Amino acid sequence: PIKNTKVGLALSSHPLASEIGQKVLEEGGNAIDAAVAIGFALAVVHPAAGNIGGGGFAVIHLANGENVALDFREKAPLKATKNMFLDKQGNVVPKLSEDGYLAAGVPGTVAGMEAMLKKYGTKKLSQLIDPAIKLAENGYAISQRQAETLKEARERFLKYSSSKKYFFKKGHLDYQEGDLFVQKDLAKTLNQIKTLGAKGFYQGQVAELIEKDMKKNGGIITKEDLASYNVKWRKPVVGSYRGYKIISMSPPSSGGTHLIQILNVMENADLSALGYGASKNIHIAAEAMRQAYADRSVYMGDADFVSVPVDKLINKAYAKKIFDTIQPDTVTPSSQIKPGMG
Amino acid sequence: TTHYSVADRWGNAVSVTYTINASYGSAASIDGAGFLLNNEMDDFSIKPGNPNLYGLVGGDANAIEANKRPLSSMSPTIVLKNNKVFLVVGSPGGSRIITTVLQVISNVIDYNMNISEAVSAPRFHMQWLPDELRIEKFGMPADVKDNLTKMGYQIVTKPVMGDVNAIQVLPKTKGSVFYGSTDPRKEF
Repeated sequence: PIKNTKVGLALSSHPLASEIGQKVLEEGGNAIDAAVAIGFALAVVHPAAGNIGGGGFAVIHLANGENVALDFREKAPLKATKNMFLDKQGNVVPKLSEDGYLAAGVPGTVAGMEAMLKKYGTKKLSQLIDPAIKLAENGYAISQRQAETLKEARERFLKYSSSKKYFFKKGHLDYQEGDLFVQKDLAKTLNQIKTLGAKGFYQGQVAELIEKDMKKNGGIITKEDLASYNVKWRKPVVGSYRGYKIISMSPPSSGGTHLIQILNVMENADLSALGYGASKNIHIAAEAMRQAYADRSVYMGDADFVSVPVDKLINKAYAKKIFDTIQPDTVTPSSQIKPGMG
Repeated sequence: TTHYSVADRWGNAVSVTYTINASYGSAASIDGAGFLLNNEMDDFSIKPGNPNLYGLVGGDANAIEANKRPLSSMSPTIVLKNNKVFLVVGSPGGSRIITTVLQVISNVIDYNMNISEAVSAPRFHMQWLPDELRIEKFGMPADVKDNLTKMGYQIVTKPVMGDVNAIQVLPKTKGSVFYGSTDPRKEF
């Protein structure tokens, strides 16, 4: 593996972003400092996934023993409605939820980065964001993988004048491997955030740009949406597995809950006995997965709006019930699964 | 989606998964601002029983409402041993995130893999609907596949799942050693 015995590690899917996070550690920043620098770096160098136009979660273990979760997940706009993606006849409008301006929730990433920095960081945002800004203004080399993913997204980009301007070379030509990709408008936006903090994204000129481009293009995100965007510091979901404490993301993610649920079921077997890749072990895990995902489809959503029985789903007694239905050499077909098992 | 993991000398750990959902989000950017818009709305159930981009289904609980946050599968996770940081782990992959992350954790805990081994090891996936056992190329030999098919799994080989960036922390006489793995898969 990668190794460090002094300042720790900051690891991402892009070497430029990892290097930026690692430097923050080398220069005396803490884990939250490095994570903020990485979150902005990846918004520049990994635009397939890294972002300021999306959202996410952070699970944090603090030096003092505290465990916290940060929800900076996108919100449905104020104008969002239950059937907004359906037609007259109550049928799904193909790609309405996937391609273009109506598919977007109110972005949370910038608020999320500032929130964690203000509460737990030690370095100024102004400094942590400079490496991202430099990469946007000066550019970076399109990688082999990026050339592939950009190629695949071509016909999607082509639908929107704004994306054709940002993600193609002149004449709407694909960036190729090794090309220098410069993002001047993105640097303008990051520079607003550098100077003004998150209000640089959620208010003022960038908010105006967002609101007016939404309206032009059939989206519904307004200045009111942006000014009302709120992160939420939430309790993580916590479980145990064979003497280890599991700390993961609670609603509005289902991930941490079902992670703990599935492991709870698996805990009833001595998996170590047969070892990695044994069909008997794969069967126990897969059956646990099967029940968890059935459960997910009925019980899971934003707990601010619906009742989510997290405590019941992570209860070891529930997991033991699941485990006891598992047959040595046959499955419970998915059609026979009952969410919650009654 | 993309996941990143950070751990420092003072004992803080930060595990972040964040996203614009699909590869390049909604594919639409904000004119004048230079950034792509998420298509996170597809993480809601847009019609009961309708499968989204990851084959995930829903009803009331994950219905769209004003201001509501769409249901996620993201699983940034920290594992503690004796209250000290042990693993910092997460992955992208929509519905596959939960199963990717649990397999990495199980590989370390149940099988005593180091973090590099834990991350590289082939991954399987069951998400109830579709009713299939998803595996990776070269990941399961004939003997295992035949035994699982006999139990009644429908096995399918599909593109590799996830892109785990994980840290393992181990105590040393003075301080700690930090071990890392990136994922040889790069899904996104």
